[PDB]
Amino acid sequence: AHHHHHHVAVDAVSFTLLQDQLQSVLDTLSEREAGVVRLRFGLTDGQPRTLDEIGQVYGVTRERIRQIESKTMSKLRHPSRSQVLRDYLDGSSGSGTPEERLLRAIFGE
Amino acid sequence: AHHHHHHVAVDAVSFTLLQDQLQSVLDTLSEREAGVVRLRFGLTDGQPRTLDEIGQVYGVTRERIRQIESKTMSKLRHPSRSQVLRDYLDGSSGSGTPEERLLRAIFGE
Amino acid sequence: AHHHHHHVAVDAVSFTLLQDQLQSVLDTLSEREAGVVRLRFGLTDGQPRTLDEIGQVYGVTRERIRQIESKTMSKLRHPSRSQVLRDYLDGSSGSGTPEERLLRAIFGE
Amino acid sequence: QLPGPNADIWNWQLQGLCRGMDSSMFFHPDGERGRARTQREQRAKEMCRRCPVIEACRSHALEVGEPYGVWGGLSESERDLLLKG
Amino acid sequence: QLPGPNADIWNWQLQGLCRGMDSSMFFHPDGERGRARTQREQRAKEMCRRCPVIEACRSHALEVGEPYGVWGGLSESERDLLLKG
Amino acid sequence: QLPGPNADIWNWQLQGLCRGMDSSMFFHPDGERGRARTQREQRAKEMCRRCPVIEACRSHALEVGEPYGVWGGLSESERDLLLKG
Ligand code: SF4
Ligand code: SF4
Ligand code: SF4
Ligand code: NI
Ligand code: NI
Ligand code: NI
Ligand code: NI
Ligand code: NI
Ligand code: NI
Ligand code: NI
Repeated sequence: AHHHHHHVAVDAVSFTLLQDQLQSVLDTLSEREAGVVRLRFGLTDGQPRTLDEIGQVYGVTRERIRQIESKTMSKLRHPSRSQVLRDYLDGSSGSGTPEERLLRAIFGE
Repeated sequence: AHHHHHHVAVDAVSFTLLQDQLQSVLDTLSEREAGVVRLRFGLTDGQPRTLDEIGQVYGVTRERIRQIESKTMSKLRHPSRSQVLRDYLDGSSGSGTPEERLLRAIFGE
Repeated sequence: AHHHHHHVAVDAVSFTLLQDQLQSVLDTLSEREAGVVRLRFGLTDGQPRTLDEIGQVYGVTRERIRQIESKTMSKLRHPSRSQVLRDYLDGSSGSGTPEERLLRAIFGE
Repeated sequence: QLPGPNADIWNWQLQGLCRGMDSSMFFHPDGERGRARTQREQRAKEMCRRCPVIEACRSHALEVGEPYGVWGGLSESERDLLLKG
Repeated sequence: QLPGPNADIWNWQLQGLCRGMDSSMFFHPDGERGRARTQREQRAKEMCRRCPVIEACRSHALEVGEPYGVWGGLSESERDLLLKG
Repeated sequence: QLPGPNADIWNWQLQGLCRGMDSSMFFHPDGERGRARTQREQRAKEMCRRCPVIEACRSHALEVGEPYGVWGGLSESERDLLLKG
């Protein structure tokens, strides 16, 4: 109900990535940008799509999908909204979760 | 069916906390104590409650809820039953899980 | 839908073990071998079975079940198919998952 | 170890004599008044007075702070009197 | 830190003046043409020209590479002209 | 590395010649008797006799212990005879 998460390592740094916090990241994108992300990386069904397959979905060229992807990555890293990304990438901390509050009560302060 | 768990870090120590082992911790409390814990930290629905909101649930004062919370924390740390807490906090070990038994069979001894 | 996983530590080495990758490991076994594994370690329902209980299931002796288990472990470690085991034991890497692809897009290269 | 002031409780709790018992010998049900209360406390204390880690238990409860329960052979009110007067 | 070339963006982004704002002040909707486009850019730039980390923002966008958005008080086309000519 | 005695198998298995094959060339179906059995073994062995890590495979099976399968160009019974007599 909130538990779905993934463990990943990229260049020997580890991440715990919560589905709910990914949804908060995607919510900052346009509907088409978020859909391109979901199709490109296989978030919808585990299966990545090619740029041409995604362009078929949205009625645009492969090159426009490439540009949509590029614009999305710039959007996700922009300082205006990049705290949502920071929160997602720091999922291993459990900050603001019921269990972290409980443990702080048990341990004091 | 047993997988729901949370990753949390408190003062740079990390924990893996299984919902089934949390249920075993709560089972050692009275029904009202366990309910206060669930409401206070948002285990029921992700949303913490104030002491006054919880007192409304149980028909008691905010101060009685504060005392119920305090008594609960003493109960959870008492040496009589604190092994259930130890087991919960050591969830990253996977001790007594099907997968840990399988891996010990594959690895030997 | 792919998230079910377990965290285990064996002799101070930690593993993240995905149910989908365990299924790929079991798929390389015979139906009876995979069933013996599931019953012996409690993968079906959290509850390990004795060798005699498993022999009752398959109509064979306790000693034949011991031999089936031994043969299974040799099969899982044989160099012919041991990449499926390697993939399972390396679940903490998240390699080939949607989230790892997404993070590599965000981070570059 | 654990974070916070309770960092080291596992150093001694594994030797406590009460380790198997239900928490009911050491904590009063919410409503309890009169005879029952005191009879619960003295039963708990008979165990503490046989326990090998009574000193560590007592020290944890008084110095780190446990407001509820019998710890170290001391009742809740005994500890409250010692600490606050 | 983060892996890859964006390893160090958190060093400066926490001081950016735009930190609370919707990304719409800094990125053009897909269809945008004429007046609207330029009026969006100059609004974004008025903020950058007040921002304490404008130099780090500009340097990230030009040297590490951000093809879209207003960064460091520079538009997309300004940066494309500087980098590719 | 892995825990236990199989700690180092990945050092050599990635070079094994059988790496792509179904385990059926190296393990007998449960019921197998007569001709089929031996014909399976000699096929597996023809591969081992071409394999670059045959020595490491053979050593793992005999010294660390693999009761089932063809390893290192040796059958199950060959290894059982060598180890137990
Ligand atoms: S002193 Fe009493 S409460 Fe403390 S561990 Fe010993 S028996 Fe338990
Ligand atoms: S320079 Fe502009 S885009 Fe960069 S952080 Fe400052 S206000 Fe935001
Ligand atoms: S010696 Fe035979 S069983 Fe061992 S890795 Fe080589 S081919 Fe495979
Ligand atoms: Ni959930
Ligand atoms: Ni939960
Ligand atoms: Ni589960
Ligand atoms: Ni499971
Ligand atoms: Ni996990
Ligand atoms: Ni899943
Ligand atoms: Ni997922």
